[PDB]
Amino acid sequence: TIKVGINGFGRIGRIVFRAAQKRSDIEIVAINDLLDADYMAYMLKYDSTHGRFDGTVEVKDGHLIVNGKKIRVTAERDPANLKWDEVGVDVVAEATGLFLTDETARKHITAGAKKVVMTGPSKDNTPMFVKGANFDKYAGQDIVSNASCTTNCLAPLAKVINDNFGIIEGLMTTVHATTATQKTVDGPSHKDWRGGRGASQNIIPSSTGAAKAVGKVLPELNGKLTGMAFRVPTPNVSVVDLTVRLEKAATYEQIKAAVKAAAEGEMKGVLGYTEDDVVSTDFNGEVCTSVFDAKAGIALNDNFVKLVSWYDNETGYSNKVLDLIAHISK
Amino acid sequence: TIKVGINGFGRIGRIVFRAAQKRSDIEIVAINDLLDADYMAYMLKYDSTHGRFDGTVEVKDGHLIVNGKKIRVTAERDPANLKWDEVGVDVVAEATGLFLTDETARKHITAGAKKVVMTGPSKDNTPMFVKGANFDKYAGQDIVSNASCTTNCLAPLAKVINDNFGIIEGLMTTVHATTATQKTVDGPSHKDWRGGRGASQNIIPSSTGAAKAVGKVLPELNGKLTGMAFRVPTPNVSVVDLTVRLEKAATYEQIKAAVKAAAEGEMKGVLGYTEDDVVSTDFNGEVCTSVFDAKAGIALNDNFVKLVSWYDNETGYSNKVLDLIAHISK
Ligand SMILES: NC(=O)c1ccc[n+]([C@@H]2O[C@H](COP(=O)([O-])OP(=O)(O)OC[C@H]3O[C@@H](n4cnc5c(N)ncnc54)[C@H](O)[C@@H]3O)[C@@H](O)[C@H]2O)c1
Ligand SMILES: NC(=O)c1ccc[n+]([C@@H]2O[C@H](COP(=O)([O-])OP(=O)(O)OC[C@H]3O[C@@H](n4cnc5c(N)ncnc54)[C@H](O)[C@@H]3O)[C@@H](O)[C@H]2O)c1
Repeated sequence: TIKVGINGFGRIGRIVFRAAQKRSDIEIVAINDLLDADYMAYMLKYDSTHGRFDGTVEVKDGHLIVNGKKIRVTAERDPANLKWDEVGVDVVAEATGLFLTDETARKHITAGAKKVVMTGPSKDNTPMFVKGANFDKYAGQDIVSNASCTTNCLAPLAKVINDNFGIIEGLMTTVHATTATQKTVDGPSHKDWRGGRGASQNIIPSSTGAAKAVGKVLPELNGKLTGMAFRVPTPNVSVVDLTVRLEKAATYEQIKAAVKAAAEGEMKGVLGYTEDDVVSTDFNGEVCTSVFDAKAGIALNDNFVKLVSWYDNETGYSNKVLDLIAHISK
Repeated sequence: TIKVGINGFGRIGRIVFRAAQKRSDIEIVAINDLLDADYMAYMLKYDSTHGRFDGTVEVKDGHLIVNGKKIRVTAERDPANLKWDEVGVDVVAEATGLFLTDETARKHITAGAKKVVMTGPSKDNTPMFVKGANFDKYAGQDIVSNASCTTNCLAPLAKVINDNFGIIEGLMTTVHATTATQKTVDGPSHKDWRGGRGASQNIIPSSTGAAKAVGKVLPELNGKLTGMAFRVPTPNVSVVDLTVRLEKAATYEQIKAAVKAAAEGEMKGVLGYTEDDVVSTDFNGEVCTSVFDAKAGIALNDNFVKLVSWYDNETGYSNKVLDLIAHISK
C-alpha cells in the first residue's frame, strides 16, 4: 500500500485520516503538528461535526495506536526536520496551509518523502489537479496541489455544462460555511478585515479565485469565469451558485438530463444529482465533491441560467485529496 | 413481536421510529400526524440533527413502505378516530404533547389500542415510569408516562447518590437545547413569555418540574429537590447541573467510584460514566439517558457538591420510551 504522512492534523488533516481508514490502497504511518500524542488522540476521538471516531485510539510511548496500529507522532515546526523516510512515507499530505509553494512544500521531499499533495491551491506554478477535470493530465510531477474545495465543486459542473451547451461566460458565488480561519468574536485578521468579524454573527462577503482556477484545470474555460463568496454561520458544507450564459440554447429539463447523465457515467463518484428538497445538513459527510440540486436551480431563458450544487468542503475534498495520492503513485 | 402505532410524527415521534428499527421485539405498524404520506416520507428520509434515514422508504397507495414493510399513514386530528386495531396496534406512543391526561390519552384505547405510553410527563395523576428508578413498580396500568428528558437524566444519578451518601437537599439546573416549542425570532408564546424570544439569540431562563418529579419516581427523594432551566442555542443534547448536600461525607473520588460502579453494573445502559474532556456534540445520538461527567463536577467539601451529567434529549429518551413499551408489554 501507499504509506502516507500527514503534516497538519487540522480539520482536513483529521478528516483525511478518518476517511483514509476506509481505503485499502492507502495507509497513514505518521502525523505531524505541534501537539502531544495525548491531545492529538483526543482530537481524533471526538468531532463536533462528524461524531466520535469509528474505532480505537490509544496513546503509547508518545505515539498513537489507532485500530491497533502505531502512528508515529512528531511536533516539528519545520518540515525539513521530519525524517519521513524513517517511517517509510511515500506521499505527504500538506494540510497546514503554510506550505503552498514549491520551495516550502519540497522540504518534505528533502526530508525523505517521494511526493507531496497540497490540500489547498498552490501559490506558485505547482500544478493543480481535480478529479473529473484533469486527473488525466498528471505528468509524474513530484509536488502537486488538489486545488480548493470550491473548485472541486465548480469544475466538474462547469465541465458538463460546457461540453453540452458551451459556456459563453459565468459568474460564481459560493455560500460557504465557517472555517478555522475565522473568529468567534470581532478580532484581528489584518490580511482580510471582513474575515475577522464574528463568524456566527454575520454573513461575511469573502474573496475566492476558485472560479478563475477552473480555467486553469479546464483550459477551454480559461478566463470565462470569476466569482466571490459569502461566509455564513454553519460549521460545514457549502454550496455554489453559478450564473452562466450558454452558446447552444437548452431547456432546464435539458440541462437536468445532461448533469444526471454525467453523474451516472463519467462523473460517477465526483458529480452527483438530486431532485429532492435537500438542505445543507443533508450533505454533512458527503463524498461526492459536487451534488447538483435540480430543484433549486433556475433559468431566465434557454441561454441564461443559475445552477446550484452542494459540497461538503470537509469530506468531499478530503476524499479527493486521497484519490490524488493514489493517482500520482506508481 | 409488539406492534406499535405513533401519534405525532415529530422529533420524538421520528427518533422513536428510527430507534425501533434496530429492535426485533418492536414493530412500527402505523403512524399518524397531520400530513401526507409523501411529506411524512421526506420528514423521515432527511434529518438535520441525526443524518439521513439509514434504510429504505417509499410511498405507495397513500401509505409508506419502510424497509420492506408497510406502514399505515393517517392524518386524524382526533385520536378516537384512529382505528388502531385495524392494523393490530398493541401500544401507541403518544408523541404530540397534546394528550397528556388519562382522559385524552384513553381515546387511543377507545380507538383499538390496548395500552398507551405518553412521551411527556402526565398532566394528571397518570403514573410516570423512569428506567433505572421505578420500572419495577409497574403494576399493569394501561396508560403510563415516560416522564421528561430531564427527569430521565436526574433520577438515575440522584439514586446512586442517595443510596450511597444520602441526599438531604438538592437544587438542579439544566442547560437545555432548543426545541420545537421555541421560536426563530421574537414571537407569540402566550404561556411562557421568555420561551417566545428568538431561540438562536438568547440564553433563555425556563421553569422545570423535572426536579420535583424525581421524588415521584423515587419517593425517598420526595420534596428534597427542585430546579430551573436555561434554554441555549444548540439543536440537540442537554446537560443537568446538580448541586447537593450529602448526609454521609464522601470525597469526589468516592463519589466517582460509586457512579462508575452503578454505571458498570446496576445502572448499565441507563447511566454512563466518563472521565474525558467531552462537550455536548460528543453525545449527539447517545443512548444512555444519563452520562456522568467526572471531570466537570466540583465539590466544596465532602458534604456539598455539584455534579454534571449529559443527555441526548432526543435519542436517549426515545430509546427508553421503547424500553417502557417493551416493559409494560410484559
Ligand atoms: N476547512 C476546509 O473546509 C477546507 C477545504 C479544502 C481545503 N482546505 C485547506 O486545507 C488546509 C487545511 O485547513 P484546515 O481546515 O484543516 O485548517 P486547520 O487550522 O483546522 O488545520 C491546520 C493544522 O495545522 C497545524 N499546524 C500549524 N502550523 C504547523 C506547523 N508548522 N507544522 C505542522 N502542523 C502545523 C495546526 O495546529 C492545525 O491543526 C488549508 O490550507 C485550507 O486552505 C480547507
Ligand atoms: N423535544 C425533545 O427533545 C423531547 C424529549 C422528551 C420528551 N418530549 C415530549 O415529547 C412530545 C414530543 O415533542 P417533540 O419535540 O417531538 O415535538 P414536535 O412538535 O417536533 O412533534 C409533535 C408532532 O405532533 C404533530 N401533531 C400536532 N397535532 C397533532 C394531532 N392532533 N394529531 C397528530 N399529530 C399531531 C405535529 O405536526 C408534530 O409533527 C412533547 O410532548 C414533549 O414534551 C420531547
